[PDB]
Amino acid sequence: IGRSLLTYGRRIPLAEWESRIAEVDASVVREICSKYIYDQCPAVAGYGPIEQLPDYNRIRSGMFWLRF
Amino acid sequence: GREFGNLTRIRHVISYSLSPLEQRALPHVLSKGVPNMLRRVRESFFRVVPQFVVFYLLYTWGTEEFEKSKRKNPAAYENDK
Ligand SMILES: CCCCCCCCCCCCCCCCCC(=O)OC[C@H](COP(=O)([O-])OCC(O)COP(=O)([O-])OC[C@@H](COC(=O)CCCCCCCCCCCCCCCCC)OC(=O)CCCCCCCCCCCCCCCCC)OC(=O)CCCCCCCCCCCCCCCCC
Repeated sequence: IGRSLLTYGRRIPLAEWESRIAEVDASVVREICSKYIYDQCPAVAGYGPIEQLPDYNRIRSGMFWLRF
Repeated sequence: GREFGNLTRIRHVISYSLSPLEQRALPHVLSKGVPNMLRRVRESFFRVVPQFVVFYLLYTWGTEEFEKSKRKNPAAYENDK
């Protein structure tokens, strides 16, 4: 209740969440994942024995496919 | 063998980087790069240049001498008859 009234201005009932969930389909997932993930620059953090953590260019090039 | 998993042992070093698309490729040339090249030339000038100057003097001398050697000597005909 508290978090919702601060963030949304209103309590969202479980029924509305269910109606929102029911609309997703594979096409929606494809679209929105592409809208936020595909060919984007990431933020990376590492701590430990991280010699083998790939170079930043190698990580950036992993955000897209050449066969697409 | 040599592989990015076990090259050496290091502790307590932190690194920071930007992505290439966030920054400029040639950020400051005439305000930083040019003076740096100038000092880089200064630091090596007297270790390289004088040897080549000496080579140049030797070359020119040897050329001049060889070319003198091909001219006729007046005393070779004037001296005795
Ligand atoms: C000579 C001088 C030498 C000295 C010079 C000195 C200086 C040198 C300095 C530089 C040194 C550089 C060293 C090399 C660095 C390599 C880096 C590297 O590998 O990075 C790995 C890099 C890093 O990613 P990763 O972390 O490994 O992740 C892997 C993931 O799977 C990533 O997944 P992904 O989806 O992102 O990428 C995968 C996909 C990405 O690529 C693609 O999907 C396509 C890319 C663009 C299109 C290229 C299509 C080429 C198709 C073949 C040729 C036909 C063209 C059309 C004409 C038809 C004619 C009938 O690539 C592949 O799967 C590899 C093969 C792609 C081509 C498919 C064909 C394979 C058969 C090739 C032989 C064919 C012969 C017969 C041809 C027909 C009859 C004549 O990932 C790669 O896999 C890179 C792929 C590089 C492929 C290069 C292909 C070159 C060969 C082309 C064909 C040549 C024959 C042509 C014959 C004549 C007909 C035209």
